[PDB]
Amino acid sequence: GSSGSSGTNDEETIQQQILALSADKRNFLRDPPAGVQFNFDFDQMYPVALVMLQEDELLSKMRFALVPKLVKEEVFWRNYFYRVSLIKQSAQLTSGPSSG
Repeated sequence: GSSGSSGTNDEETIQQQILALSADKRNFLRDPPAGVQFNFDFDQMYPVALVMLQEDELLSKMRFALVPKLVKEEVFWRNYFYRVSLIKQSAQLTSGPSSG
């Protein structure tokens, strides 16, 4: 039984990347600049993050010891996602041909 072809977009990895973040603390502290228009709504992505915790013990066990240890539960959920959205978006952004 061999396996070479996949087909489905690069979504199987998107999750693998979002995991590497949990194993990092510099990300929780690091925050995006102003120029970048990242309209993030905590209260909105507040609960949705709870589901990512249970699944990812590292993301929880850490956040707890890294918050407010590091940043406010809110901010933490802000910087964290920020990087995430970039990973997921890429999947598409990198459609193929580059123009402009």
